[PDB]
Amino acid sequence: FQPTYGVGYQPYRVVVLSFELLHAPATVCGPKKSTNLVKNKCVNFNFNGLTGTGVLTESNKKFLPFQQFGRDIADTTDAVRDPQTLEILDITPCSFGGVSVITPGTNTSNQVAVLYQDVNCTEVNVFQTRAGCLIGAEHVNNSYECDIPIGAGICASYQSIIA
Amino acid sequence: SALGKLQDVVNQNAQALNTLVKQLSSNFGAISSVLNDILSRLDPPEAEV
Amino acid sequence: QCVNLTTRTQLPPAYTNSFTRGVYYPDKVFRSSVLHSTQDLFLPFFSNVTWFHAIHKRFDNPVLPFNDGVYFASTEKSNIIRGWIFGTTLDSKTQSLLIVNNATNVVIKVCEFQFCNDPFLGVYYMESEFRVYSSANNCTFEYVSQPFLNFKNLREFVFKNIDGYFKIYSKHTPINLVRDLPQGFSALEPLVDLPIGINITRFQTLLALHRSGWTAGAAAYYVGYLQPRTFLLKYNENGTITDAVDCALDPLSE
Amino acid sequence: TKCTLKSFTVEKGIYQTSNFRVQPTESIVRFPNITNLCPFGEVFNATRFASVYAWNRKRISNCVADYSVLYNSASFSTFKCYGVSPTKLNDLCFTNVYA
Ligand SMILES: *[C@@H]1O[C@H](CO)[C@@H](O[C@@H]2O[C@H](CO)[C@@H](O)[C@H](O)[C@H]2NC(C)=O)[C@H](O)[C@H]1NC(C)=O
Ligand SMILES: *[C@@H]1O[C@H](CO)[C@@H](O)[C@H](O)[C@H]1NC(C)=O
Ligand SMILES: *[C@@H]1O[C@H](CO)[C@@H](O)[C@H](O)[C@H]1NC(C)=O
Ligand SMILES: *[C@@H]1O[C@H](CO)[C@@H](O)[C@H](O)[C@H]1NC(C)=O
Ligand SMILES: *[C@@H]1O[C@H](CO)[C@@H](O)[C@H](O)[C@H]1NC(C)=O
Ligand SMILES: *[C@@H]1O[C@H](CO)[C@@H](O)[C@H](O)[C@H]1NC(C)=O
Ligand SMILES: *[C@@H]1O[C@H](CO)[C@@H](O)[C@H](O)[C@H]1NC(C)=O
Ligand SMILES: *[C@@H]1O[C@H](CO)[C@@H](O)[C@H](O)[C@H]1NC(C)=O
Repeated sequence: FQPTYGVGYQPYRVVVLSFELLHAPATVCGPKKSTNLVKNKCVNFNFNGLTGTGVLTESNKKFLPFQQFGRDIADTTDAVRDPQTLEILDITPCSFGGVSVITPGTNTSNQVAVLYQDVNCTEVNVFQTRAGCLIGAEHVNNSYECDIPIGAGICASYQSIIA
Repeated sequence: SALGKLQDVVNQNAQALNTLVKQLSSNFGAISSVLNDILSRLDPPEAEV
Repeated sequence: QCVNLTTRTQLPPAYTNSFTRGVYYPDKVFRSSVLHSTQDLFLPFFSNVTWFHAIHKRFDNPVLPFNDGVYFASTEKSNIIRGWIFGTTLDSKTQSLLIVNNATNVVIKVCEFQFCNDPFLGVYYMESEFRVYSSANNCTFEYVSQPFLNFKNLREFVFKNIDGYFKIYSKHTPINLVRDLPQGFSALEPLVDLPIGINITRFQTLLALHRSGWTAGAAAYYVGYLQPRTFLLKYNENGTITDAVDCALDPLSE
Repeated sequence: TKCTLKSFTVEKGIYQTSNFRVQPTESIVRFPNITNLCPFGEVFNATRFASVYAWNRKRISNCVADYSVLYNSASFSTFKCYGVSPTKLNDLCFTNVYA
């Protein structure tokens, strides 16, 4: 080898990578991509192969350092540890509630009110009951006989629709 | 055990609800109990089965 | 290099009670204040666990069948037990797993070792005697890790080899009992999940000599075997396993 | 409600009609810190290489390999992947690599 050589006689360093895959567990992988953690939103989470959909909030549950996920009685993952920063997050299902329609007779009126059962009013004439969030009914301080039952001591009537 | 009659009703209702949620973890002879695993692992002609 | 040790005293191995030892965490899942039933490879409660001694002249290194899983208990002081040997034929015909902790660092190797009939370590009174294997031809896996390690230490280990995954569960307990296993509860945390993918049917533990012939330091270890069964595990408010129930021991626990 | 009760007239009362579900807004795929990269610098940027009759072999295993710092490197005159697509190397997982 001289430096005055032409191309084709110059030295060439060659590395041959042979990826072989025996049925032992695989330990050579690429870089696992990660994205910024977004909290308090219904997102699809994928934590170390455990996937799902939920709202990831801060947790007061103190995990032991070898443990990663958390399960309730019904064996559903409700707690998890973030692998980047060792913090505990309580997965909560993206909120679901019954949508009930409170109406008088259509001979009487076409006005309706909507009850979102077990749903807070901040994430859906808006009134918060223990039965749920009631939209379209004017809450009054007067007490009457129950006409249309809502629940938890709340009843609706037509006079507009009042609750 | 004075109020056992109400407690039996409460325990039976909670146990029925608990068993109903425990039935979601069974695959019933399928390859997995998770729908998302089936949708991610298989083509729709076997996934429908 | 191999050396036959010919100054042993003939004595049958002993047997004793497992009590409520051999429990480990079945998975990586935190559970709080709940009772969870698991069907795994577990060590039975109050089972017949085999007892081997190292005392001076007793030097117990036999070679035992692995079965479906191994519970190893060590009532240890001054670190005589250094590692383990796993394989099927323990020669160059098959491939064998070697676990050692010498005076510096913890070494995990998967090679085709030509093992000695009597392999051991040796400390001169400094550690300067290594007689484990005579050759190592085809090495497919190496892993260098952190140090794992009156009797003062209880070292409990559980080795499983399932689906090519070799699980080491470990627990260190400060004890002050002289002779036998302590009676109590201590859950074994998972230590190493090891990707070997080889057949293991027979194992042999490694002891260390003391030179000043040779002298055996005071140590004692216990070998038990895992069987598939169900335990009912109790998880407290801090998520630590404090109690367990063997469902097939007696009708009360059933 | 008219569609649920199958009638054009609805009597007075409360009628449960549907279900309100919040919907997914993002995908979050947090993974551990990308640590213990494979020592390709000790193979490619080695001071002394071997001859071809006594070629060196390094068994790259038990590590994670960033292949796209090689495929995006300007230095290599020839980069020919035969059994595998080049950009798909960061996704496929192999038992071990021989260099
Ligand atoms: C230590 O003792 C063992 C048991 O006898 C020896 O193993 C045998 O060695 C003879 C020597 O030729 C062989 O023919 C046998 O086949 C060996 N047995 C087995 C099961 O392999 C061992 O060699 C002794 N160690 C030393 C250093 O002599
Ligand atoms: C343990 O086994 C030995 C023989 O293997 C037997 O003599 C002994 O009685 C057994 N111990 C118990 C508690 O069953
Ligand atoms: C312990 O074993 C390793 C691997 O064989 C070796 O590198 C190290 O030097 C050994 N330590 C001593 C003190 O011999
Ligand atoms: C194992 O080692 C022997 C001798 O060292 C050699 O002939 C054989 O090819 C090796 N096999 C493998 C798969 O490396
Ligand atoms: C493992 O080894 C044992 C005994 O050597 C043998 O009976 C068994 O078939 C082997 N299993 C496999 C999967 O090679
Ligand atoms: C749980 O931990 C708290 C402190 O975090 C401690 O006060 C309490 O005693 C612990 N309980 C048990 C059963 O370990
Ligand atoms: C990951 O990196 C962050 C910042 O770079 C650090 O705070 C965190 O401790 C790291 N986690 C691990 C497991 O190294
Ligand atoms: C060799 O070093 C150069 C400059 O430091 C770098 O750009 C290149 O990626 C290195 N090659 C490797 C790491 O294979």
